[PDB]
Amino acid sequence: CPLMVKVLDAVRGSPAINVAVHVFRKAADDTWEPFASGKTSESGELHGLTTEEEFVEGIYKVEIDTKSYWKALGISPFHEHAEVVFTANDSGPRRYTIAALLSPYSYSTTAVVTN
Amino acid sequence: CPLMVKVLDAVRGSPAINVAVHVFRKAADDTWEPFASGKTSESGELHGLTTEEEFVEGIYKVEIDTKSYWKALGISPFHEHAEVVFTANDSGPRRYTIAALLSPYSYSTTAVVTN
Amino acid sequence: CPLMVKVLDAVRGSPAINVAVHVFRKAADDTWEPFASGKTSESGELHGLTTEEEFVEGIYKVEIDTKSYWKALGISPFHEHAEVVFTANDSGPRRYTIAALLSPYSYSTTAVVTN
Amino acid sequence: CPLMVKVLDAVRGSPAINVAVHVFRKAADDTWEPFASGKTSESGELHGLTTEEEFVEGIYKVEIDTKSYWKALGISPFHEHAEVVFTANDSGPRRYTIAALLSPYSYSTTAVVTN
Ligand SMILES: O=Cc1ccc(Oc2ccc(Cl)cc2Cl)c(O)c1
Ligand SMILES: O=Cc1ccc(Oc2ccc(Cl)cc2Cl)c(O)c1
Repeated sequence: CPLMVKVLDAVRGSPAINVAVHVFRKAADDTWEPFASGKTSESGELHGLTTEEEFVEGIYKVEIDTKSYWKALGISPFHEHAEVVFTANDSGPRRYTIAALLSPYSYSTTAVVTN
Repeated sequence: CPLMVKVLDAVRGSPAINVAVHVFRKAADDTWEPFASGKTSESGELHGLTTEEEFVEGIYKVEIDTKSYWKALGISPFHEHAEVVFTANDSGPRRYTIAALLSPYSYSTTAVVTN
Repeated sequence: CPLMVKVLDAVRGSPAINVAVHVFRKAADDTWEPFASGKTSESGELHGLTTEEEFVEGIYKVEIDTKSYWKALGISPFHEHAEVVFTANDSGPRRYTIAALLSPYSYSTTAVVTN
Repeated sequence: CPLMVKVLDAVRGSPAINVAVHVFRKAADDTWEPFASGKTSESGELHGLTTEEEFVEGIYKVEIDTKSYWKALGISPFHEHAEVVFTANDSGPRRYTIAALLSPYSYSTTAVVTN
């Protein structure tokens, strides 16, 4: 697991469960191509997006479908989604955890790069 | 205006109006003594807490009464309050803005320090 | 001034000065077209991006060029940029402030929306 | 483990390792009494602070010694510490994770209350 996503809900003080997550990789023509996707588990985590073999250096976009998440709780959101865009590069052995904390009108995202 | 406090609501995407804020200063005897207090305005800002004469070097604690804010809005939040503790004016007089962003189970705080 | 952008530096506790910001608007053909751009001032704020006449209903993306900011400061950050995507003016014209707080491996963004 | 603390570093994009954490419980005379303490592990987590038997309802303060953490990395911090004050109450089975994301001049803390 070189790439993991973890989402928390700042209103309910809980993991954000069942949030759809789509990952894209930037192609040579500068369009985003689908790479990996899933929905966060009961722990608010999404594992198994990719493998070391398929997660080569390049530019990736992780889109967290926050608007749908809030609407399924009856709560009015501001953003369409939360987007995390970064260059993945091999400087050594490396796991990337993209973390996100959601409020209806605010979010934070952090990268935890380990090993 | 060497010390200003600004509070925003991450649920509503609005300034957090009428938030009580108490500032304390650590005394000679290691005790937290009352320094200044007030309530945020409609802009979510609290001005005029102190003057450059009375805001001497020291360790200060800005307590933002987040629980009272949320309960006045029918939300039962996690935290009693947000506390922000820092040494001030240790390299001469500066201007300090203490910002806080509030959600029911979460907050962030940042300090913007100028001159 | 229906759209304003404010950026702060969480490492230095200061406004994030000279940050490039590009705003796009989703077109009829589902494409991101250029809407407006600018650079933050010494207060970390970007004013005059648009006018109430030209800021119509639509889906907007505010891209904050965080990587360029950090690299100009000798820091090699994680993110390419901060992207903030939202529907605007769907319930009539409002005033939008998009705030961002930046660290090398992290950012938060909140929207304050008035009238 | 009813009470866990997890700390991340937003500058280094990594867990915050070896951060001292002191927990207090409010006594009847309104003073804070030491309750539990430790230092975050290589994962930035601190487990085993307490037990279900000893973590009764009451008001607790979790102080994260952020200033020492930053100084041991050569980086100038603003806060003395990060403080999280909350009422622990039994509404059902409940684990509390106090999470914190640190920057030199900013921090966020969230409560994740599960089970
Ligand atoms: O973006 C801000 C942010 C994102 C996530 C957070 O909680 C975690 C995030 C990642 C990991 Cl590995 C562990 C924890 Cl507890 C957090 O406190 C702040
Ligand atoms: O995530 C975005 C964000 C934006 C602002 C914040 O507090 C402030 C910090 C500096 C200034 Cl000038 C104004 C404010 Cl409201 C903050 O804590 C987070």
